Amino acid sequence: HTLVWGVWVNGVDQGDGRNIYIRSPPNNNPVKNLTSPDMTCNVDNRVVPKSVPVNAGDTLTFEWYHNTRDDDIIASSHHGPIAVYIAPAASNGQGNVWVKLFEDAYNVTNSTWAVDRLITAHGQHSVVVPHVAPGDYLFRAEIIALHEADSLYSQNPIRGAQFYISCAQITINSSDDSTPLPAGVPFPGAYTDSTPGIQFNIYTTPATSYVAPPPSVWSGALGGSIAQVGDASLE
Ligand SMILES: OC[C@H]1O[C@@H](O[C@H]2[C@H](O)[C@@H](O)[C@H](O[C@H]3[C@H](O)[C@@H](O)[C@H](O[C@H]4[C@H](O)[C@@H](O)[C@H](O)O[C@@H]4CO)O[C@@H]3CO)O[C@@H]2CO)[C@H](O)[C@@H](O)[C@@H]1O
Ligand SMILES: [Cl-]
Ligand SMILES: [Cl-]
Ligand SMILES: [Cl-]
Ligand SMILES: [Cl-]
Ligand SMILES: [Cl-]
Ligand SMILES: [Cl-]
Ligand SMILES: [Cl-]
Ligand SMILES: [Cl-]
Ligand SMILES: [Cl-]
Ligand SMILES: [Cl-]
Ligand SMILES: [Cl-]
Ligand SMILES: [Cl-]
Ligand SMILES: [Cl-]
Ligand SMILES: [Cl-]
Ligand SMILES: [Cl-]
Ligand SMILES: [Cl-]
Ligand SMILES: [Cl-]
Ligand SMILES: [Cl-]
Ligand SMILES: [Cl-]
Ligand SMILES: [Cu+2]
Repeated sequence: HTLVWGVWVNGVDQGDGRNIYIRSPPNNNPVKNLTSPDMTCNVDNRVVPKSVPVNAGDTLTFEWYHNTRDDDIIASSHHGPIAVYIAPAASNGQGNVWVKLFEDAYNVTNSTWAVDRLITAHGQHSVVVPHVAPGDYLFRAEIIALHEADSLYSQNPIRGAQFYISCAQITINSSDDSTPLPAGVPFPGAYTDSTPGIQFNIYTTPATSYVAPPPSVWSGALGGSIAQVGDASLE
């Protein structure tokens, strides 16, 4: 159970984005139905009044929270991966449009899930804004909690992989467009009952065997991190 509070740009807090530049749902409950229209941008996908200005190469940091800013972020039971996707805003997230910029799942080197490191990072994870065409974009940040994922939701609706999905409205101003954004995958549709990484038993299957759901990270992606970029409590 987690939500995005807002974003940072080059380590500068853009301030509370909820219902402003984030297409905030009404609560922190997960999406679980893989075929739901709610897979695109969660249950209340509409244009919000603001879009955060960025340039290609900027560090764009998403900041999550559970109940209040810079709290426990997400229950520690909610082990799983984190991804970030981009689509042109004109699509409203419809069609074959989502391109993956970032994936982190289970890190063998430090024996931790992305969500574990998200909590340590005070809810902050970043991407480098890619060299796509200037314009308006949706950045879809997705946490998959796998603590009940041994079942398919389609078999047992009380269980299933949990998707915490947040779409931020970002405007890319300066960009050399050296990596034009290609077509991507649809949400809903990219994840199905048979997709690797959706049905996974964290209790009995080693995390060193976990493969996050495709698609793979785009060749044009510039990278990211899970790391605290700013101190919320210095406000
Ligand atoms: O054993 C089951 C499973 O539970 C996981 O814990 C989940 C709970 O199942 C879930 O019910 C709980 O939901 C909370 C949510 O986290 C809170 O953010 C929300 O708070 C409300 C509050 O109740 C209202 O009074 C107020 O106005 O709004 C806030 C929202 O800011 O309350 C909901 C409803 O209870 O979330 C838990 C995860 O955080 C365990 O983690 C897991 O290990 C277990 O397997
Ligand atoms: Cl839960
Ligand atoms: Cl700057
Ligand atoms: Cl809801
Ligand atoms: Cl709900
Ligand atoms: Cl916890
Ligand atoms: Cl197409
Ligand atoms: Cl390990
Ligand atoms: Cl950190
Ligand atoms: Cl242009
Ligand atoms: Cl099942
Ligand atoms: Cl482009
Ligand atoms: Cl382009
Ligand atoms: Cl293409
Ligand atoms: Cl696979
Ligand atoms: Cl990948
Ligand atoms: Cl690619
Ligand atoms: Cl790609
Ligand atoms: Cl490329
Ligand atoms: Cl910091
Ligand atoms: Cu939860």
